[PDB]
Amino acid sequence: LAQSSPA
Amino acid sequence: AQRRLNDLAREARIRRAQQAVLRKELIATSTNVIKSEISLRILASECHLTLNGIVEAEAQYKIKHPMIVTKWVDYSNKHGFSYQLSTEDIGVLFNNGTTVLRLAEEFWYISYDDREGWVASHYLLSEKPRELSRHLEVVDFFAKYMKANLSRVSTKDDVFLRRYTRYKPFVMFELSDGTFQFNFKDHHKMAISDGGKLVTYISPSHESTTYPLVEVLKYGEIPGYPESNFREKLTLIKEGLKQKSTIVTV
Ligand SMILES: [Cl-]
Repeated sequence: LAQSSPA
Repeated sequence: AQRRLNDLAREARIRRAQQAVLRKELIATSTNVIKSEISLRILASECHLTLNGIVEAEAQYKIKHPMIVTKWVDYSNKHGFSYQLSTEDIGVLFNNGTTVLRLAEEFWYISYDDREGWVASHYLLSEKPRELSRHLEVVDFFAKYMKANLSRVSTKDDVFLRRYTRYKPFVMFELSDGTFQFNFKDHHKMAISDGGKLVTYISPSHESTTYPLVEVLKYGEIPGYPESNFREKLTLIKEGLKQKSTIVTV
């Protein structure tokens, strides 16, 4: 699992 | 002295240091699969046209903001790939290749045909089919998840994501309007629009500016940020573009 920058 | 044998060995070392070995070539660890040759030809083409604009502007150096991907999630193994555009529309690339693009009211349902490349079907959320009921459950989950703990935001037609590719150095987005966007591990971003003529730069802190590419190449760097290693980053873009321009069968 990968994603963009978190909050 | 024996310094002669040493100085000669040194020289041969410097020659060899100017060449490569065990050098990284771009490898996709994740990408949506396209089950249409025609769809690939259109993608490959767009990479070539946009690359040509870069190369033409590269040999020739001597303002509207493109649509971008504000946030995304590669959950390809479970539910699917999700993203949010500067228009705050939400898309989801399902593992079967299909897509649902929910507008900022209604949604588009996209997949591809072996004879016509991509096919789209507009629906009203009021008049959603029963068969596409699970899809919008997944969209709803992605929409809410992405709002809660992913961070970014941006300020004349409907645009969807045809292809994403995750390399180690960056993830590359191929939008349906011919825009290319690159997110680097540096947390620097840039989007190539309008045939390769225009370049957009987004900062780690999320400042975004669009500039002509010729100018930026006249600068030799993006004007505000010297930390951004533009020359190398533009080189990676080119490597990424060229690699895709030859992917025409699967
Ligand atoms: Cl994948």
